[PDB]
Amino acid sequence: MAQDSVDLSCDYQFWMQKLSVWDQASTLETQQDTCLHVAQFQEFLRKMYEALKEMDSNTVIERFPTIGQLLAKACWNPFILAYDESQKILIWCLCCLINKEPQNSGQSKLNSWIQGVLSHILSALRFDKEVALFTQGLGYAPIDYYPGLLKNMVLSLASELRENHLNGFNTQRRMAPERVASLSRVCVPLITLTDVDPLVEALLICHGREPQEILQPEFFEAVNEAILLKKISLPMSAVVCLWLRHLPSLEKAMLHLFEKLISSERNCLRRIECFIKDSSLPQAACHPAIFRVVDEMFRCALLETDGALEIIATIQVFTQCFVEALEKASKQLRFALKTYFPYTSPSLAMVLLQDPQDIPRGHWLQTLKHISELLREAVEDQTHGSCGGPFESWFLFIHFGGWAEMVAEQLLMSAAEPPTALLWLLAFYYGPRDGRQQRAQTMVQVKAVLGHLLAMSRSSSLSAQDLQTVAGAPAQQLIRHLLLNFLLWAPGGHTIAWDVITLMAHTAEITHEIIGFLDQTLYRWNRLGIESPRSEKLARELLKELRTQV
Amino acid sequence: MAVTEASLLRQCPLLLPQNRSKTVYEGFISAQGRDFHLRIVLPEDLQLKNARLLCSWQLRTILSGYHRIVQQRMQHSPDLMSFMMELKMLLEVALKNRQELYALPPPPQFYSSLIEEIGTLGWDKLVYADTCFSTIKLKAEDASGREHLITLKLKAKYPAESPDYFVDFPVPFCASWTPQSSLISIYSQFLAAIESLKAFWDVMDEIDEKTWVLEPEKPPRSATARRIALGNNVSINIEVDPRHPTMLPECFFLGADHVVKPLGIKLSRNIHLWDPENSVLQNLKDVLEIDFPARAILEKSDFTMDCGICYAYQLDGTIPDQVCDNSQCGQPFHQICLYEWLRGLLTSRQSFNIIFGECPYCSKPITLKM
Ligand SMILES: [Zn+2]
Ligand SMILES: [Zn+2]
Repeated sequence: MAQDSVDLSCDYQFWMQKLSVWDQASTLETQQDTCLHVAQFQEFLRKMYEALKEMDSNTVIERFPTIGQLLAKACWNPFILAYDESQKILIWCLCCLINKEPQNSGQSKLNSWIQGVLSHILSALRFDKEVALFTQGLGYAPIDYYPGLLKNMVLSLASELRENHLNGFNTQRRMAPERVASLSRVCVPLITLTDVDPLVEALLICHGREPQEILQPEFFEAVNEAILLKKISLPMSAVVCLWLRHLPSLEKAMLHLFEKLISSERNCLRRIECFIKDSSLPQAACHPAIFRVVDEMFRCALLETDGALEIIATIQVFTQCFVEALEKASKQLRFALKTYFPYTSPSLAMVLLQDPQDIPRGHWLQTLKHISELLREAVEDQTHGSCGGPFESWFLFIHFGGWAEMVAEQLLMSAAEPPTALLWLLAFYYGPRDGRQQRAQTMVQVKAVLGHLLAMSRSSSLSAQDLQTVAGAPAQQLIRHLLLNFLLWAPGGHTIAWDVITLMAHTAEITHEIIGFLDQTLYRWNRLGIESPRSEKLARELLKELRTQV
Repeated sequence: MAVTEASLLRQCPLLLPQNRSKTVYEGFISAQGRDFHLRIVLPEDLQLKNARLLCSWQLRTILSGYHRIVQQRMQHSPDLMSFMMELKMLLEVALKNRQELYALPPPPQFYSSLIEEIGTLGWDKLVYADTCFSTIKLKAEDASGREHLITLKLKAKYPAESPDYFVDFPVPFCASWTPQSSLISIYSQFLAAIESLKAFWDVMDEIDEKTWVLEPEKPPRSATARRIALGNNVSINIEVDPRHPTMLPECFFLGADHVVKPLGIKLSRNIHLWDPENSVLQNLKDVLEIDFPARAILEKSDFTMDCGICYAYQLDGTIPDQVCDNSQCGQPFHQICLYEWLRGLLTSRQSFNIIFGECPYCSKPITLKM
């Protein structure tokens, strides 16, 4: 509550000096620059509409000088008039500048000119003469055939493009590259007007035989934006071609995942899974190129955070959609996993692909004990003819959710004489790049903590300070997460979980971290169908109440 | 230099202006240690918008499939100087492409040394030599008794730069080339690679012998893939790592969803009992708890009865219907795929409801009636 006039009064002169440049957008440059600035033009028009709406017309002369010329320039420009609600807003602006009882000559002239310009948007025959004459002859209003006219205009151009497409290197009429670029420029502003969407999908499939791209990326980015905000729903073949010809669109869309796990829906993995399955990523990641690009952005995020549980979770989900999409659309002719997963043994992947839905609850300890063996072979015996290093075999181990998480929950079940292999496995997960020295230290710390915890479980339901003792470094997240597993698993929990939660919630980061832990765990159980309903309800309750505290 | 008085001398030494008004140049133009006759008439002013350019028929054979290029360049190029740059650059291109016609080797090193060196190896070794002497292909034996071949494609200087080695076996082959190295040296490196990959070979040979390997037919030594058949109308495809052959492969099954599901379950359950001290077959038999058919049908094993464009049976109801009128191809197609295909070719012509043109695989006349 300060400026009100000033920023808009500056941007006014900017836009009026810009509209005069464009001037009915009959040329290439006027169109491309209109295509860009239109949206900010729309927001300008929102602020402008608020200002003109709250106040009244013919009375005030605030920006009334050349508002008329702005709205003329606007409306006779059709790329303006085509955008979401810019028309609707221009209508509203004009309805603000109308007068009920015009008093001086000027007000009546104004209002007539206002009806004129509305009639020019809506109901003007700026179209081929013979069709006007013929229709007027048949006694039709534009209103009652425009739709079918448009529909026929589109199906024509879409057909044309499909024959351009099929006549690849044939002595026959080659649709003019200029004209294809022309159409593409016109797809942008009315992408969310349903009577083009066949045209679009024809443009994206029908690439043709050029070394050069023909389409201008303002096309690709208009389309990308509209896919992600769900204003378009093409078929999936459309959007694999989109990705596979404009890299910054496929960046722009895997980054629009990242906003979803960061801001909106932190640890609502149902919501994240549903966004990934509705986005077409899985099916488009069946093409090995797009898999490799996507997992590069995943790798860049694994490093910015040093192994953030929230990105680990999104990988686990995404990979599960991808793996189900591979299986599905890979009968004949599929690319071999050293193609998607090139920087590891294909051996290791082929183990880690086998899901725990298809193995019994009892034989999972065996599976993990096999994984520990082959990972230790790859990491400790880091010789020629292998993975490049330990980090790579870890970034693989992430891409399987299930296996990395289940280790703690299986250690508690075998806490009496813990297997050394599991201690290796878990230590590796919470810490790569340590030296054998540091892994053995971590393992024996966890072994002592297993002793204390098994004593505490075989005892009655005890305090929270006894756990705070062992809680009191490089191995903290390991112990925290293992401890929470203990709370949820043992029936000695459901009583003293809150009692440890309150203390362990030093910061908000710990709170969010454990919440992510618990969401991952619920998603994991409800998938794998393994449950004690106590633990399920307890996790839900705790998660519900702690998401309010933050 | 900047100006085309010294710069034109420096960059066309053998173009001698005949006339004082420098309108006719005549003589030679240089490219790849070869000079060509070229006679280049200008109008009375220095405008290439109208100019003559005649050549030796030597040069014209060598500017074949460039004529429009040069005529456009005469019209589009500002100066003579740049025109000559463009013309030499284009000659540069033309010769290096038609590399089959142009190779005058220095005999005193070449044809003698190559003989000396093939003597150094032994004469049972060489198996093919090309009459241009560019290509040779040599043979080597395993301790097993398997032949493995090596092609070399050799340049104007054999002993100076590397010989391009083209090789079957599936790991990238390394040849440390010096001017001091020779055929025996690269041959010993090649033998080293053979004896190294011995295990992988035994795996492949053992498979091909004691099982019905089905899809790769007459397998090369490069192929890591073996689509094995077992029972009937189910198969397993198995992609193997050479470095750790006996170890576990990426694998999966084709066939009936109701037949394959149990094998997948059983595999996921016994997969921890993979062992790299047995053979691949001796692991697979006791993991999947089965024995294989040793050629349940050796004659009608399978002929791929798929589209040969899209490689699907059942594209939107349609069946592999349209075939080749040829004994050697016989390959089925789809109506849709073959139409989209042939419309595109330059060889195709369309009558009323007919499309004539070349079978994709064998390039023989094939007819499509919509
Ligand atoms: Zn087909
Ligand atoms: Zn054929």
